Amino acid sequence: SLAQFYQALSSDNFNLTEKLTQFLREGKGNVGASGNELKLSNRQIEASV
Repeated sequence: SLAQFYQALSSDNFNLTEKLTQFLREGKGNVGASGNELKLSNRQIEASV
């Protein structure tokens, strides 16, 4: 489960659905670290694990 995996990260943790809603409301976004990241690039959403 991606939400649980992101919430359980020791170094950089974040709430998946809250961040998704926030990045959808405004056309910018970048959270997490390299390898475990959620971002808005151009007009598309990318989630890397």
